[PDB]
Amino acid sequence: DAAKLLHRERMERVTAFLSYKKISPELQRRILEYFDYLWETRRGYEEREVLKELPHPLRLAVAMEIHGDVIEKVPLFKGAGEDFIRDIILHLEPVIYGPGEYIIRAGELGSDVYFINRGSVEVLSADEKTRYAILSEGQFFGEMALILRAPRTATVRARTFCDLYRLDKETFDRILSRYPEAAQIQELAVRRKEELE
Amino acid sequence: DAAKLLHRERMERVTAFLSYKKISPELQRRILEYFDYLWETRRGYEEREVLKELPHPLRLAVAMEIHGDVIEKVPLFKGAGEDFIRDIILHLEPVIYGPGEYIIRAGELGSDVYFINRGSVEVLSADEKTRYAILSEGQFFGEMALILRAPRTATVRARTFCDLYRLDKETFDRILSRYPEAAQIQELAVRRKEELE
Amino acid sequence: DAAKLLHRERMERVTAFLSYKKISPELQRRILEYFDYLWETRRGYEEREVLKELPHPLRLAVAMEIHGDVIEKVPLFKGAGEDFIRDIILHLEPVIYGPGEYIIRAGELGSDVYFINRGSVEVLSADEKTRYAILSEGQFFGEMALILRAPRTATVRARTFCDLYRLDKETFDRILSRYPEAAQIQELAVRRKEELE
Amino acid sequence: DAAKLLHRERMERVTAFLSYKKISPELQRRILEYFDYLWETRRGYEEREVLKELPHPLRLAVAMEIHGDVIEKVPLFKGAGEDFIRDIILHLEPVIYGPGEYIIRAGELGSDVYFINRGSVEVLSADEKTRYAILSEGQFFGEMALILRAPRTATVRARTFCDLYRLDKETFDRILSRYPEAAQIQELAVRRKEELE
Ligand SMILES: Nc1ncnc2c1ncn2[C@@H]1O[C@@H]2COP(=O)(O)O[C@H]2[C@H]1O
Ligand SMILES: Nc1ncnc2c1ncn2[C@@H]1O[C@@H]2COP(=O)(O)O[C@H]2[C@H]1O
Ligand SMILES: Nc1ncnc2c1ncn2[C@@H]1O[C@@H]2COP(=O)(O)O[C@H]2[C@H]1O
Ligand SMILES: Nc1ncnc2c1ncn2[C@@H]1O[C@@H]2COP(=O)(O)O[C@H]2[C@H]1O
Repeated sequence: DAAKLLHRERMERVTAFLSYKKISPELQRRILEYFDYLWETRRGYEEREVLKELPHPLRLAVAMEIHGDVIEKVPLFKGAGEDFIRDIILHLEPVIYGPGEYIIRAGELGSDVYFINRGSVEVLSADEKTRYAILSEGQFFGEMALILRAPRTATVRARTFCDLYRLDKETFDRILSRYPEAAQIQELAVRRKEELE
Repeated sequence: DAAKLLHRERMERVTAFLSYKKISPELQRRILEYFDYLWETRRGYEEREVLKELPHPLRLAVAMEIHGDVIEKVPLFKGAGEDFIRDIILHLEPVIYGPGEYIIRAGELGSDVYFINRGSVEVLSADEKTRYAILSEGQFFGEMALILRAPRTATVRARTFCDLYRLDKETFDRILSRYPEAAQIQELAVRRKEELE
Repeated sequence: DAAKLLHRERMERVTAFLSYKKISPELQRRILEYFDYLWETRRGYEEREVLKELPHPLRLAVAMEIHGDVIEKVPLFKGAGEDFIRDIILHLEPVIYGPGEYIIRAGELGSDVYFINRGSVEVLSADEKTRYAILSEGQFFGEMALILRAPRTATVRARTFCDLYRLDKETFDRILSRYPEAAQIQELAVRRKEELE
Repeated sequence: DAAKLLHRERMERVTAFLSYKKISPELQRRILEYFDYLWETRRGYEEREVLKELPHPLRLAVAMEIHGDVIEKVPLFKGAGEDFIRDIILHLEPVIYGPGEYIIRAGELGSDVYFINRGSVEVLSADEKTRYAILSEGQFFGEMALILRAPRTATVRARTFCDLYRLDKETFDRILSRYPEAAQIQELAVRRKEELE
């Protein structure tokens, strides 16, 4: 288990540096709990570095197996066929957020869409006084900024540690075009736009 | 033979990770047979990394010797002279496909052209019910999308393990311009377009 | 303290090379004093490399703590709120200059703005006969080239070793737009433009 | 002298690979003599890697000292002042050619200009039947393609091992603009254009 050692090693570097920079213990704690969640959910492997010298059609086969969980637990990504999956599975970037961390701020102009695989997030207004929803596994958000061609309509914060998949606006728009049910999503963006005014 | 050890080492990393990600044995097997074909055809060397700090005119001399096999076994790349070779030999990127793997899908908009050095590939239709050809060493494909200014006219799958050379659309168009026999290829793209309708 | 060893190691490489290239002792001395200031002010850590695999919202939290000193000692960056900080704190690049080194030359077309955290700099004319100011901790310069849409109005040299933060023109213009007090700065650029003619 | 060992090490990798790829002994020999010239002229240091983490104004001071030889031995780069040097010294990229190697081919569209620091080169016509000149230390070539806004007017081959400095077209055009004597060069491009027809 030099992995576990390497893991605890490749964080004391950060830890030593941050101790030297005299950061607060609250922040320091957030760093540690991240690295713990990082270890327990990924076991020291780095999907990028380990799969880099793989040919594209193998990178594609691995992705459909190891990142299939997202695709099976999104209840409108069935009847979609393996062609739709094919164009999307390599453009799902896994990102990790911690509890309290902002993923989207309302007014922003991003168009990236996030698919939740683990954890739960808050959908809030600008003043953060209103909680429009709680989204979790098999759900997604950040889809409205493109369908409605509008800025981000709401703020999204993490409640827990979240395993998310980020989809770039470019891949997103290409999907809607080439794969119209792109309208059950649009029929979801609307009902959210409705319950927002 | 730390090379052979390094080789078997720089794959157990992938193997351990994929075992942990709980991939299927069929996929796992495809990974292993790739790395075996990779070892036997390349012996652990990485042409990119080993030749990187070489000056351009040496990179050019090595390429004509070690990637000459392609150029000698393509029976319309003779009478082409060493000037035509010169502008093409560094833009032939070696890629590896496995049996069953799609290289080109019909309808796609790529313009990259592939030259076969080893193995054999299938030329299929969209429904894959029709097999227009079997191409192997000294043959090439993906040339029609540019000459005809059309999308990919057919699907190309590997039958075996294939050593291919990818040529970018940019280098391809520049070649046709500056080196017209660019027409025996065009007279090949036509006869294929004919036997396709 | 292999750090201190590594540090003294990762400079003898430069030192050996420069000794071999037969550089002057004055220059050689400037190299050594830089590496000393580099060690004493940073203790061998490399903020880029150590924080690279951190998620964005953590990179953001660390930055506000460890690069907060700049933001607290700039007496017009209060009442600015944590939203203004948020969009700026990751676009402050720390750079080091040595005594005598030119940071800005008049006539140049850069728009980057520099915020001083440590040390002192000279504001000079083209002929360098005139010293318009001495700027130090909590002050900044290079702001006039954008507000006035003019080339650099003056030459800026370091008097001492300076810890500066560079802000790109792109982030700078975005700040002025979205955060108008952008006018107490403009009311500072003017009074400098006045006392310059 | 692990340097000399590292040097002989970081070439047997190339040597082993090329032996395995079954290259010709003539080519193999050209590789060895390059690496020898590389060792004797650079002693295993890599100016890029060794100076990378240096601040710009130090990279600038070192360059004027270690790459000053070029600037002092070009007899029309005096009376040029340290401002002209300043904008050029970091845009001189050192490249190495071997005897027989083409640096420029006539008809080509490059605009890069080469300054000779060591060795000698041939200026030839397309048919290579004519030798317009022999250029060596303190001389330069490739300047006519930009001044005359024409393609390369002649072929340039190395006679010996040459230490050259490459200047990009972008830096070149900027120099001519901001530093007109840009005309003693133009008065050199003309006399060459004359003695060429
Ligand atoms: N009523 C709602 N219920 C659930 N999610 C919502 C609601 N309103 C907005 N959102 C999500 O909040 C997101 C903020 O960014 P977008 O506008 O790109 O996309 C928005 C939706 O994904
Ligand atoms: N009848 C055919 N015989 C052989 N190869 C073919 C035939 N039809 C199409 N192809 C190849 O299939 C390729 C699919 O992509 P392209 O259109 O770029 O180029 C096409 C040809 O190279
Ligand atoms: N009178 C002055 N007092 C202080 N700083 C000055 C004065 N004049 C010019 N400067 C600084 O010199 C800088 C040179 O570059 P800029 O024009 O971008 O911005 C200018 C100001 O920051
Ligand atoms: N008569 C000549 N004497 C010396 N150098 C020459 C002569 N003719 C051409 N050259 C060099 O050959 C070069 C080929 O490329 P360029 O046109 O950019 O610039 C040209 C000159 O530098």
